[PDB]
Amino acid sequence: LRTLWGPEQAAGLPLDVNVVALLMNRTDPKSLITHVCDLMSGARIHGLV
Amino acid sequence: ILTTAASSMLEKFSYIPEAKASCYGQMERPEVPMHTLHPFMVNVTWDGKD
Amino acid sequence: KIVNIGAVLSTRKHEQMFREAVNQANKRHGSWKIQLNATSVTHKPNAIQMALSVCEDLISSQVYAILVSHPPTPND
Repeated sequence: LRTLWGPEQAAGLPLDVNVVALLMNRTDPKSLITHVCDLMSGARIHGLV
Repeated sequence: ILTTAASSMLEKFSYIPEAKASCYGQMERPEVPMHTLHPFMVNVTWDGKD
Repeated sequence: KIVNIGAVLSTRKHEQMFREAVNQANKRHGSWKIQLNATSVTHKPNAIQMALSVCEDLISSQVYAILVSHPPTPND
């Protein structure tokens, strides 16, 4: 909903910006490998928050 | 901030250097021929806040 | 007790040299129940990866320390 409100807010983006978000609690590099490499396999995600 | 960096991309380029594919291969090189956001993250202003 | 100690080389003959030096270490001034098992990894062909053996194979085997060479070309 925050992404939808930012999209309807301003600067209306000829680039189709699409965001994939998750909640964790780990300081863990295998979690980094799984999440990062599986999202790099999926459509080559360009932004990071 | 990212979308003003991407708008400055669409100013100074019309294309985007895509992200990598896999963690398990190195195909050609790491030649950033399309010049990622470090000059494009220089100038970002939003809503009266720089 | 069991201390796993890693080694990053390009070869495996010197990994066997590490293994025989671990035998020496069990012999020399350090004794005796069981405290050492052998872990030794060569260089990887993908320099992105570099931690697959580390978490899946070394940290999963609880490696305390790793002895690392330059690279398989050692000059790039």
